[PDB]
Amino acid sequence: QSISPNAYQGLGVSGLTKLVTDGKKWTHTLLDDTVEPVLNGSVDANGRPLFVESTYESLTTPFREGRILGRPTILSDHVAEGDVVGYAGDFSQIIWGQVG
Amino acid sequence: FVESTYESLTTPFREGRILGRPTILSDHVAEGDVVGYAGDFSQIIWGQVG
Repeated sequence: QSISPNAYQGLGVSGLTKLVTDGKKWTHTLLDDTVEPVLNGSVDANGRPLFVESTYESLTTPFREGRILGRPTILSDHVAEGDVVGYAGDFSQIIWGQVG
Repeated sequence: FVESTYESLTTPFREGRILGRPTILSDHVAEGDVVGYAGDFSQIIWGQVG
């Protein structure tokens, strides 16, 4: 899923549609630090930001590790590679373990 | 259907109302082109023997 023009249409609408069409849930989103410009730059038709309020003193609330539409946001400096900048999905489908 | 920074879940979800009418949610009511039903569910009755 492309997210550059507007991240709300990206995650909440077009991205979610691809999961629920297969009966799969959206449980978290995991984003690279390089996503910040497009998430500050996602604006309504008047040019106000979506994810931050008032006089723009605080970070956008996903970058405070706040939720988007109830799903927690997870941030990292090393998840991007190639054209991929993050993952949205059902992170309950992953298990790991360390021996000793 | 959602406000401010969009961090909360959308209001008919969480089983809120729309225009006063309660919203009921399910994972398995869609079939073919149909995605839901709006009406008065007072017109439906059921029973079970034993």
